[PDB]
Amino acid sequence: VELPSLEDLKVQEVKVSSSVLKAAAHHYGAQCDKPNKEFMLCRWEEKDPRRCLE
Amino acid sequence: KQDMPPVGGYGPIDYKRNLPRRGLSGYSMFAVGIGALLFGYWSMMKWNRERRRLQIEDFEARIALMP
Repeated sequence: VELPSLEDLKVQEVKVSSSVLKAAAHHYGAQCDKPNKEFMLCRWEEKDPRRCLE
Repeated sequence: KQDMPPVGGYGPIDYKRNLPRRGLSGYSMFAVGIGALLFGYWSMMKWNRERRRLQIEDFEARIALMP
């Protein structure tokens, strides 16, 4: 099979601790709502997270 | 002439046998038992249901993140 390159990696990972990540944790997803549910259809409905990387 | 038997001063002590210090008998008991027992159940549903409210709150933070 095939795998995408070392490019489209090394993007800005949110380097925070787990407690400060669970600190807000409630106002975070409650107002963004545009890429996440689309990303869920990109993962739940369609499998193979290799067409699903963007 | 110096013998014993005194002129007076006697009791006696009893040969009696009694100490009926009762004691809250006769349907007064089983009454403090049942009401305090349901009082403990009355203390429930204000804590378990309250912790159940926090239990959905705990699972809320898991579902909000993880996309």
